[PDB]
Amino acid sequence: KEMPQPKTFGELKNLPLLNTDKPVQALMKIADELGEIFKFEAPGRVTRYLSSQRLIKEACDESRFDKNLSQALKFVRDFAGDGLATSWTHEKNWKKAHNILLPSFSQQAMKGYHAMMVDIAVQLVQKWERLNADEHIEVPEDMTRLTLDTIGLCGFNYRFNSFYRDQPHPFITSMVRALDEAMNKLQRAPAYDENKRQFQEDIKVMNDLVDKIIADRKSGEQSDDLLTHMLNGKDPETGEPLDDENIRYQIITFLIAGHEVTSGLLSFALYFLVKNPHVLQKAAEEAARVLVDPVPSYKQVKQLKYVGMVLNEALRLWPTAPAFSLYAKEDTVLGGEYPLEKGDELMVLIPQLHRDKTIWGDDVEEFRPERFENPSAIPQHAFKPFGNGQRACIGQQFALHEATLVLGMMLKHFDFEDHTNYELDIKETLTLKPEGFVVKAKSKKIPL
Amino acid sequence: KEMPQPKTFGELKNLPLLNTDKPVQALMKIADELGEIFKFEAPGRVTRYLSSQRLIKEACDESRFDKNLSQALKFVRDFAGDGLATSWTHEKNWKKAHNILLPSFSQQAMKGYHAMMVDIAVQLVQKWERLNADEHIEVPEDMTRLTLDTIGLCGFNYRFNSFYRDQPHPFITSMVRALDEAMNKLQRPAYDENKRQFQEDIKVMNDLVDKIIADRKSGEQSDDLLTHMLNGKDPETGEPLDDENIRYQIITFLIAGHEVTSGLLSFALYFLVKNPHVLQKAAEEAARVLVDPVPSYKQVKQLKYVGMVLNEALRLWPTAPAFSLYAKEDTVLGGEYPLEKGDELMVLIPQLHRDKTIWGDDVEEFRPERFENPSAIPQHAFKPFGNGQRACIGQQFALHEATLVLGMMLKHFDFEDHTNYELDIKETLTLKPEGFVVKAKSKKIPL
Ligand code: HEM
Ligand code: HEM
Ligand SMILES: *N[C@@H](Cc1ccccc1)C(=O)O
Ligand SMILES: *N[C@@H](Cc1ccccc1)C(=O)O
Ligand SMILES: *N[C@@H](Cc1ccccc1)C(=O)O
Ligand SMILES: *N[C@@H](Cc1ccccc1)C(=O)O
Repeated sequence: KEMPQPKTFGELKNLPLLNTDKPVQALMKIADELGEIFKFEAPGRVTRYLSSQRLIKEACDESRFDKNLSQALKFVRDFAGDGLATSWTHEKNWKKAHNILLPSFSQQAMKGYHAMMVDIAVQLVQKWERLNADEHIEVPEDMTRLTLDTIGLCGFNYRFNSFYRDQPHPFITSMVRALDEAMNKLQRAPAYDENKRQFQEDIKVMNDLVDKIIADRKSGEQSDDLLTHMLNGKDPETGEPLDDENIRYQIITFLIAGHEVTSGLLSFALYFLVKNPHVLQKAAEEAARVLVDPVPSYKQVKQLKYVGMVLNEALRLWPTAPAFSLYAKEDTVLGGEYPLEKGDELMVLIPQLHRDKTIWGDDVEEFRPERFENPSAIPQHAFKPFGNGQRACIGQQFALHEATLVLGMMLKHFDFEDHTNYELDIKETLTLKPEGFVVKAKSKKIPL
Repeated sequence: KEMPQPKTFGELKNLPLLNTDKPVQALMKIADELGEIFKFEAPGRVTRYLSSQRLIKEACDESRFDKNLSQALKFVRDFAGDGLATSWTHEKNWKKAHNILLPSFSQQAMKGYHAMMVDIAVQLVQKWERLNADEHIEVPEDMTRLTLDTIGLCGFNYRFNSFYRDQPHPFITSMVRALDEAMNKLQRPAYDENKRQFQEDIKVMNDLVDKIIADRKSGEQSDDLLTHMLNGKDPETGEPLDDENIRYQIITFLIAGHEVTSGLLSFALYFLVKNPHVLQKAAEEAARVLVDPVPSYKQVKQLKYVGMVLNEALRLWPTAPAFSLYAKEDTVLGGEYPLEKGDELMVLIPQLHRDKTIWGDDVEEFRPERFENPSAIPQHAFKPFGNGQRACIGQQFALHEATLVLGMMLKHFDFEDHTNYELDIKETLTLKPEGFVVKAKSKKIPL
């Protein structure tokens, strides 16, 4: 009944614990000492970090808990607005955009996005086959190039052409810097006057590009992208279409939730593959037996079951969206021993949930894709890499299909060597990525 | 591209080849002569028996192949009904019962069954320590007593009390006889008596099970499969299983439980006493882990090598020796065998597990160390529990029960193959080593 709490720092309480370049991993270490739940206190804020399936399965009860905007999401809201990810459930614009955007994110809608995904996937395979001998691949940098171009091509029919650059796009320079400042606000309290001047200067860069792209599209030209469905799609409930401001926030949202959070999955997947040669060969075998054409089809991607198992296990150990927030709708008791008042907040520490030994056994730290041989064997609310309930990831099928195609083509065309014996170092922005992860790719000389 | 086929018998085609008391072993011998695939033809039926991991990994593609009811499963359906094992994937009651029964068969649900499994496991250990000198154990008969009592106690809180009997329960008297008739119809006024007895055997099973369902509905609750089915509702449709289907699930769980699982223990003990080094390695682990008079659920999960012994025994002699599949659409198998929509396939599991390209040249050797790393095992090479969504739902149940009991057996007894048993596999719908007997000299470790 008495909830533990980590070390305090006087008037700042537990806030200095977040003053670190790896906060998610720090909360994971705190969870190992304190267990399934611990109270976290800051000046003006209190939250409870959940780590066990026993309690998270209760927090996922939508009749008792709703999505809360964490302090990180409130800072992203300053440029993501009332987009799908940074809006409240009770706000009119969430349910409106949710109803309009569900058909464009279905598994059957991935058939229309497949050709543009293959476009960017071919550019990645061609870059790696044009490398010289002893040259290495910067894995997270190249995965971000692919993911960002994929969502740009599939979402707005816009080509960032990341494979033609070493310096990033002027849009994401402002974006990644706005995400950095938003994360740096997490552990605060004239000195930061420059930060604020740069923050609004970075917000205007994102708004002007998207609003110009929206105004340019509105030629009347159609396409198979997210952009067309938002100009002509109407919410069945209210009958209304999204206004011009909201569509801008959705595009910014899809670009953030697109590029490196999805690429982190590919980077972690490739890392765990080259660290487990048995799994690598088994996944490479499936890529060769299934992808029999120079260009993979939509059906062939769906046949890569073991590649999806590899992607699901990489999401287990290192989910790139490492947590989400919930608040109590009413007075309730959590786990029969932790009474919660209305409005009290919860945190779902996803990497810890996926390390519940009572769910996955003693071998939680091993990269074993065979845990996902049969999805019905996994308990309820034990695997939550994409959120929960109606507030779950709407682009889950987008990210999984894109990652399955690219990983299958990567395993089909290249042998991969961990030439540096990479020591895992997880860089923490708002997401997780293996910093400095490099590999060598000996081509298999299979043409496209 | 041209598919081989064994010898034919005129208008009967290959059917007389099945007129034998060991058809699975006979089909295994045909695979050794004909290879990874051969056509099998009967009047009104044709199927293709797959034997290699190369082709079976394709047959396991659920987007291209679905579970088919083999001619044996069609005959079992006359009393197993639309239960989980004898229903088609498209029948509404399969997915309905599948959704309702998945949580009750989870690995976390084995914690609730553990105490009742230890109850029957202790009765087995006490019977064996109460034997007199020079008395031997009838291994498959005693393993069947344990597995039948386990599923009855864990599934319906009913005690068959098999260790208090010499003649089996009247329910399974009709059940084993109905399985005999169902298998003998496969290779068959002359049989008029069989049908009269067959309907008499079905009525005995239906009336008994329906009485237990009506008796439970006392209002009493429990941690058994029966309670999970009376109060559980399918999340998809919102509906609960009706009473006729619940009867079929209980009949299903009684068949698919005891004698398929008891074969695993009998084969496991056989392979243990034929390989004393493996026997000693597993007996050492049982002593190293089971430090309590009663094993806990946590301790069973730590019997890693015992599980390898159980997995290797399932490799050589899987007790559910095959399953059936049909092509959902026109497809090509292996790039050389074109199949039309609806064409049937057979997965000869004991042959699949003897693929030298997967397990090496020592396929016939009992090496439990093959399963040290499941990621080292190729895809769809080890299929003792079926495939995909139609896989064994009691997989958990059977492995935990067999690991607990086998661990207690190795901890409490030294085992001697006093007759130097010659393996003789009796074939009903499953496989078991007939006449396998051993001596168990107790270690005098109390409970
Ligand atoms: C590996 C890839 C991804 C992971 C692990 C992931 C994870 C998540 C998680 C955990 C949430 C819940 C956030 C919360 O509850 O506060 C979420 C929501 C969301 N994600 Fe993703 N995501 C991924 C890729 C994508 C992609 C490709 C898109 C493309 C548009 C996307 C767009 C969104 C949106 C719009 C939401 C908010 C949905 C709503 O609340 O209505 N994400 N994601
Ligand atoms: C050594 C023990 C066991 C083995 C080798 C085994 C094997 C199998 C196999 C191969 C199948 C697939 C049948 C097919 O595809 O046509 C299956 C299905 C099934 N088994 Fe088992 N089994 C065992 C124990 C059990 C136990 C203890 C139960 C307890 C209820 C059980 C219940 C079932 C059920 C209900 C199905 C049908 C599942 C479905 O299709 O939805 N089995 N089993
Ligand atoms: N996103 C999680 C973890 C986190 C804590 C502190 C800084 C960054 C990320 C949360 O907000 O609690
Ligand atoms: N990830 C958490 C971290 C945090 C906790 C408490 C105060 C500030 C930040 C979050 O999203 O807020
Ligand atoms: N269950 C297998 C093997 C078998 C063949 C003939 C009679 C009994 C069992 C199958 O049905 O093909
Ligand atoms: N076990 C098989 C045996 C069989 C195959 C082909 C024709 C007749 C019988 C089965 O259950 O069908």
